Amino acid sequence: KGGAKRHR
Amino acid sequence: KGGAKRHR
Amino acid sequence: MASMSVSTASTEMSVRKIAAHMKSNPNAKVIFMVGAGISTSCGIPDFRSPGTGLYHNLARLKLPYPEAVFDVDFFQSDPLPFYTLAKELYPGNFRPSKFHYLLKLFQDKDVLKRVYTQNIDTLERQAGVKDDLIIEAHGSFAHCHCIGCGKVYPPQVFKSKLAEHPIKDFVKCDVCGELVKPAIVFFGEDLPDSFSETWLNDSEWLREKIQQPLVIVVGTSLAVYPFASLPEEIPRKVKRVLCNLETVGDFKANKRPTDLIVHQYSDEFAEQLVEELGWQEDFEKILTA
Amino acid sequence: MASMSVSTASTEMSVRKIAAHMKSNPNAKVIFMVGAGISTSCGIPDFRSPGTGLYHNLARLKLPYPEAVFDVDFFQSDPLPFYTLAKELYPGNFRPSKFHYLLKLFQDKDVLKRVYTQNIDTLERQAGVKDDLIIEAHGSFAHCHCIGCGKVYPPQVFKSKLAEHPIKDFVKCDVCGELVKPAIVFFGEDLPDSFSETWLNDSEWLREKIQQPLVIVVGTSLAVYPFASLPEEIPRKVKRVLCNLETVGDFKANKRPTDLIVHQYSDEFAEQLVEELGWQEDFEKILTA
Ligand SMILES: Nc1ncnc2c1ncn2[C@@H]1O[C@H](COP(=O)(O)OP(=O)(O)OC[C@H]2NC[C@H](O)[C@@H]2O)[C@@H](O)[C@H]1O
Ligand SMILES: Nc1ncnc2c1ncn2[C@@H]1O[C@H](COP(=O)(O)OP(=O)(O)OC[C@H]2NC[C@H](O)[C@@H]2O)[C@@H](O)[C@H]1O
Ligand SMILES: [Zn+2]
Ligand SMILES: [Zn+2]
Repeated sequence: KGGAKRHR
Repeated sequence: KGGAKRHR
Repeated sequence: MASMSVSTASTEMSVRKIAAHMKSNPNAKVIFMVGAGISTSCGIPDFRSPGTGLYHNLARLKLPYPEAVFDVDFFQSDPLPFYTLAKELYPGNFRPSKFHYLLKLFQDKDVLKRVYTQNIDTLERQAGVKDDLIIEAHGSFAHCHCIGCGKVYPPQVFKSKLAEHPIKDFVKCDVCGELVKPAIVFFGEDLPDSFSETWLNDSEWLREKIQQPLVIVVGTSLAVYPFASLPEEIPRKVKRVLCNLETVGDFKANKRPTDLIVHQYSDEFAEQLVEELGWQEDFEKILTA
Repeated sequence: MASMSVSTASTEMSVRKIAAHMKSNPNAKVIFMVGAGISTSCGIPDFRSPGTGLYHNLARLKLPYPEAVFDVDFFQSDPLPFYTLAKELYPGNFRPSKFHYLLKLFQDKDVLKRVYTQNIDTLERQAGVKDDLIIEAHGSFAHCHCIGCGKVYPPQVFKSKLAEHPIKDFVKCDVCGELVKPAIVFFGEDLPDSFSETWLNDSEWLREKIQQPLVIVVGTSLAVYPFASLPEEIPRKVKRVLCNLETVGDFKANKRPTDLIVHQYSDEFAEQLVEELGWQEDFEKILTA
């Protein structure tokens, strides 16, 4: 689904 | 002397 | 709203191509993907910038670092920082930029397929873009829920707590007792289902149009995931445009032959497009209302 | 003045090394090279940012693009834009940042050899750094001269013209008739002789110390020449430190084994250094006066 809001 | 104030 | 070019270098020709592609494919629509860049001219203070007063109240309230204001664990240990930023950034405190209205114009010309925004100021909606056409991937203040049981809360209950001097005694869930927060997506949290569900149907919509499609990416440094995945996930045969001050993300990683890069401010970009499109007429109207 | 880290990542250890190097070489001095980054927390509006009101008055006055306000040919064809920016950015309208005072502390601890600034706000001087130790490579408003014959003018004559509503009828030389402007160096113009003359004696000073020297580069994107040449012209055997949000210039082009890069805000950097140095005592004093 895209994972969790993050960086990289 | 470094030339004139510029970019690059 | 007044704008100006970002360098002496003209970008009208590059922008001209965009209008050219739209004239060639009249029955086509555009997919926008935007970020914080399109709202800077609106006066929204950057919490990561030592120039804004917002940054300093945060620093004073002992916030360890900027992005922690959008951190679940920190919010629960101390919500005052977030509440303070909410007070300063709440929707309605600012007005839409010229670029925001450009989206509205496109909706009027029926050439807008969707606008994926990672901003939380909700200026697209506030500028008239219809709900159906908007994807606020990082949420908004329009909704509120308990971070513990998920019960729903009217957005007003949170907002009324923002005017008190000082801000104290926060909104606790009256079911489980945990903190209630705005439907803003925090780091470590997932995005709403509609982000992937809409991207899914929009990914197929694009592959099936290849009236050629046109996806315009504006004002984002593409540094936050999963939002930043949409660009590389664009059909290789669909033209990609980038309106940013720097070439970033996938446009810098794996540039595509057909890529069009326009180093310009989002408001100056809007001024040029509406010129090469010949829509100054309907534009001026919108802007004066 | 309150600050905070720029990421969750701690930079105290890296800053610790800086203090370590200073403790090892007690009889040594430091050479600073700074830019616009060290003055952002002071509230100075960026004329290149659509967020500042300065930018918009410029856009309205029909300035073709930001940097043109510092263009000789444009100034002569229409000086109102520059005069408008002068009114908003004139020295005295702002106060020194914590980093600025750090320079003062170093001058008090006799560990300051020189500070090369490309900023024109003159906050180093305003914060107490002595004239002898300052190199304002892009000039200042402290002096004024005719762009045609070079006659000297008291800085006041230009300043008195800034309060008139509206601003009109500019300062013309009463010898040759050309426009008189502040001693600010414009693109296309050369820097004052003291920039190279001082760098010359400072380049030899460094090579001859190899009480080891320490050159700290802060808050500059190193994108303007000839200022941006000083770093690569640093003795290869002299340790270089960089305090910026991004690794830029020669630090990105030809990194040196001994380079120390600290991704931190200039004010948070100052907070840490004064801690690892143990000078909080004299610091607090300066800050409270
Ligand atoms: N007026 C204008 N026009 C076009 N592009 C612009 C403008 N102003 C800034 N930018 C560009 O837009 C990008 C904005 O990046 P950023 O501030 O990181 O925001 P995002 O939309 O991508 O991300 C949100 C970030 N805000 C909080 C969280 O810290 C996130 O990392 C950046 O790469 C700039 O080159
Ligand atoms: N608080 C803080 N701390 C450390 N570094 C910072 C900070 N704020 C910004 N920066 C960094 O400092 C750099 C500032 O760059 P810039 O605005 O281009 O200014 P300069 O000092 O280098 O140059 C002057 C420019 N101003 C007008 C002319 O347009 C010039 O190109 C940039 O690379 C940033 O990563
Ligand atoms: Zn609950
Ligand atoms: Zn003269």
